[PDB]
Amino acid sequence: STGSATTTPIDSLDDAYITPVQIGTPAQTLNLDFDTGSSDLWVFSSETTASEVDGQTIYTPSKSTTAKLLSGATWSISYGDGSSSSGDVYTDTVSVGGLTVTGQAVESAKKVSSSFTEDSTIDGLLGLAFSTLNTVSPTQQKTFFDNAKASLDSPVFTADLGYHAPGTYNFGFIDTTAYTGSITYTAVSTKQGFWEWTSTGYAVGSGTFKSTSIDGIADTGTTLLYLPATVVSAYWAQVSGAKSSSSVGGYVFPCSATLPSFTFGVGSARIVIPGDYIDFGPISTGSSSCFGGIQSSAGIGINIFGDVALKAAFVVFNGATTPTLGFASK
Amino acid sequence: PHPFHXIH
Repeated sequence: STGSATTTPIDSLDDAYITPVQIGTPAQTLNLDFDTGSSDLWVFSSETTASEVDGQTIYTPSKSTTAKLLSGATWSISYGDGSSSSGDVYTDTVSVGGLTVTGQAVESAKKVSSSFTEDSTIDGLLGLAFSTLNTVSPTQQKTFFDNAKASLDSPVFTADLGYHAPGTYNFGFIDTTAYTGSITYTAVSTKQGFWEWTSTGYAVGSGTFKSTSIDGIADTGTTLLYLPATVVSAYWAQVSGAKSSSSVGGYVFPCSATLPSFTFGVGSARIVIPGDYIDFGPISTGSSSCFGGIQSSAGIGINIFGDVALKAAFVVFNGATTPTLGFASK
Repeated sequence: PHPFHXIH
């Protein structure tokens, strides 16, 4: 088996990407945020509070025939920003892209947070992180990828996110048309259950390359590039007028400035994130201050390669016994 | 902008 699904950004500064997913019988197609930095398949449903659904498409589990309660079974997740969701759990059929997966645990939200309700292009989340992270109780479930993994051609899934355009999520195979050159795979540490790897340095614009090791996760779930303070600051001193602001809570630069490119290490390889991707547009509407896409990891305790650096490469998530992360240039 | 920080 295999399956390619089109992910299309929800915004004009690409700050999230939704991929359509079919749940039930017959099919209910909800648009889901594919998060490799969580491990929960949750959705906006019919059991979700009515003051808590704005304009989202809902998954009505009493009109899927493959749909059954997992009783006493209960979920509760919290994200890196505040972000909250929770309820009960169903078992049902999920296709992504044609790849069918049967009795997958679909967690059906009874409470969602304010910031999920504000968010009307996203109907729920699909976790593509490691399964020790799954939050269901008292019996822990697995992710799509882990429920499909055995039935797939190669146990792997690619991220190919576009800059201002849609992209693709492929399950089961490497599309060798989708990239330039070689893919460099590097070693992954699965111990905290993240797509966690080790970056071999950085370059800022045309400058010289720094051999330091940056431990990060691959998280398609995060918009921006969260790197340690020394690295991020070496960055922003190349852009004239950029400061750190304690009421925007991060690095801004005026909009008329030319953003130079960020280079990160993949083994002996180099993936250049062009100047253009790091500009997240003006802070408020009207403003001539613009939000930067390289921000400090200091206040979250972990470094994230988010959508800014991932949407610069073709990404292979090798879900083999000894998992690796592969980046190519595109 | 409305960035995303997808677990805790």
